[PDB]
Amino acid sequence: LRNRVTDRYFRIQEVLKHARHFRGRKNRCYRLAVRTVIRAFVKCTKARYLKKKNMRTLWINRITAASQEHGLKYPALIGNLVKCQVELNRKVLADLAIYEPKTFKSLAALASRRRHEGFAAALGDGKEPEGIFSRVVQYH
Amino acid sequence: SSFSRAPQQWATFARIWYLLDGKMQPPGKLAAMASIRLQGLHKPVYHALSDCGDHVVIM
Amino acid sequence: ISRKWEKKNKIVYPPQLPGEPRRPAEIYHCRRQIKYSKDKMWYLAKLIRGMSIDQALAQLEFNDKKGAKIIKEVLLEAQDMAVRDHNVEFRSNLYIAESTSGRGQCLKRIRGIMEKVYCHYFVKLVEGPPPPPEPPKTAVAHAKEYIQQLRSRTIVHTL
RNA sequence: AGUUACCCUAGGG
RNA sequence: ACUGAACUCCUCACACCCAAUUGGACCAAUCUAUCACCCUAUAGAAGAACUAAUGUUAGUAUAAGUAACAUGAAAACAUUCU
RNA sequence: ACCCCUAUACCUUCUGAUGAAUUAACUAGAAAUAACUUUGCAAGGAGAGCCAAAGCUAAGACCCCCGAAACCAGACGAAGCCUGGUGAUAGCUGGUUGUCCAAGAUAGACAACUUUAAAUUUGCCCACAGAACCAAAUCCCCUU
Repeated sequence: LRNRVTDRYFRIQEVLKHARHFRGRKNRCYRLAVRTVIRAFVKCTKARYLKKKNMRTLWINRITAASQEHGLKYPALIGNLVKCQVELNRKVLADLAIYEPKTFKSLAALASRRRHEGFAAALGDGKEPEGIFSRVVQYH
Repeated sequence: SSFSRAPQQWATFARIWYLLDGKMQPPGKLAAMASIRLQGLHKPVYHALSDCGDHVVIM
Repeated sequence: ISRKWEKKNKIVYPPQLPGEPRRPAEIYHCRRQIKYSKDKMWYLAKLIRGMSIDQALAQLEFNDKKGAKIIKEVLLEAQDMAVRDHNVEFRSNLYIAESTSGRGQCLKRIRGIMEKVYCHYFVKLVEGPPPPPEPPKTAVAHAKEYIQQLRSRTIVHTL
């Protein structure tokens, strides 16, 4: 055999160091470990999308809870805060719900007032002065 | 605020006993509220692994 | 063939200070190449795993299994070397800290290959009364653990 | 050119 | 109205989701030339890299301590009995 | 740690059943004609022979593994069996071992598509006009 692989403990080790926390023979036997480690790596790569999606779902759940604490609904809160030029994202709104609940109540009241303004604007169609919180700051 | 760590934690994650009268009420509408509060989906602290459900008593 | 268990009796600890607890004696013994399966001798080894030497000897003298006599012989030898070689003043003041069985160099025979099974019995004795068994956890321990679990939870995935 | 219930081998349904 | 993608924007990074095939650049280990001198460099070479071939050999598992196997009786182990 | 959410083992073959207990070792691409690239020298190159209307000389870089029945020759036993021809041959499976970047899949009766490199100039999309007597559209096609 003119030349044969001397450095083969280390390739096996490269795969096996990622399988030490498995169950059964996957943590020891290279042939089974490789399959499971490949699958684990594909899962880890694909879980970044799911991480982001699930974070937004959690934020939306927590904001829904928080706004129902004040009688609002999540659509009302989000939409009517957007209409007040308040570009707060879902993440920050959920931290405000948990940690700064007076600021959240103020934001909920701001959303409610904008929503009532919208209802008044749509009810009395015509030329009537705009709602105070309906006014938009223009940029140029 | 200005609580100690242990009481703050205890206050945040304590479970509240809710009462719901079911007289003349549709069972599904009762069930919606009961399921929401039993899971703890009414709390901004909600996480699926936090074990933050509440007690619901339906009479 | 590895023979570490024999070497484990040649460790010389440094002499102690007067203000230091007395280091209990530690004795290691084994028998090699016993015509018995390690699987069968595992039961006899497990039976005596925290017993005093006297209790273990009593239990083994009344077991019908073949490995009982062999383990009894190993234990008696260990008790002798403990009192004589390892400065254990009382024969009674020993307990089986370790008692395992490993596989030996098994032979292969032609019938149709069949295995003539051998095994090793390993024991470690420690000077002193056997440690008391762990009491079964009460309802108070359970409740305390549950309350701690409840107290250790955090607001997940936020500031 | 027929034939093999003596058929044989690699495959396929 | 809201929810909803790897689409689009956003902060940064951008050569980094196609079979065979082809082209380019690296490259583990080995041997040689010259270096190097706790394990390397530039080159030349080659029996040069394996999660699979009802592959070959060796070790050890599973089935499994499973299937199965064996010694007529008492006794002084002389003997006698069935 | 588990509990929650997400997640139809892999390989091969189909347009999208096969094999594998596990570990260790072993185990599978061999041809420089032309062309291309890089040098040398140059109407000559080459250490005879060979080539030459820029050629010639040199180098580099392309062509796997396992798996019949048979037939023949000579023995050995009572057609069989063995050795040799023999790595026989033909079919049909199966297997063919590091990484990165670039390009890279559907007509058919050798062709089509595909890769690399090179030379040059239009390519695709298309408007009027234009294509037969006995519906969709298509061909052609300047602009853009």
